[PDB]
Amino acid sequence: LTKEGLTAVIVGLGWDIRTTTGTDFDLDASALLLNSGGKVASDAHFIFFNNLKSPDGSVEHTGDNITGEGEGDDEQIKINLATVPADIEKIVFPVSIYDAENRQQSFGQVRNAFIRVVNQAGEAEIARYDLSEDASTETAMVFGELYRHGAEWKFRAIGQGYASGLRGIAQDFGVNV
Ligand SMILES: [Ca+2]
Ligand SMILES: [Ca+2]
Repeated sequence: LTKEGLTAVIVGLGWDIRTTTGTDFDLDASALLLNSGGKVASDAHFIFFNNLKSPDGSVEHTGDNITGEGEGDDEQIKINLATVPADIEKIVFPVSIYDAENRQQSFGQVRNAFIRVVNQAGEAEIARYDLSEDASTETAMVFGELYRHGAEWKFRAIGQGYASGLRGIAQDFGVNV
């Protein structure tokens, strides 16, 4: 009498604190909630360090970690798919290094950098990306997206790099930034 949908998910980003002297590694997890035209539903549907919750309340970022201090996921974005508004069709997950050009930083310099998505109904890992190893030369990437498939939600890994940083990503998806 049990049937069948992803309903609550957590995206987790972690990395290790820089051991050499120099500016810290400040990685950032973001989310963009898109409409059926692939555009952010409003500028406040870009969830990041300066906007930690969606207006609808379905997507919340737990807070900005600017060094990597702490084990496991250093930043998390919690998504309650049940309460995502109907107008939202996809939620895309960028990962970036803050101020990477000025700091001359890339994922390959950072130790044990990973991003993952966990199905909270049972803590099963859905997908992981090894940023240190597989996005070595990158400073910003789209990890993946949750998307509607009929009445349910699925995840799709994307793994696409962007040379123009988090701002460039935000621009492509129609954020006024
Ligand atoms: Ca951060
Ligand atoms: Ca850490």
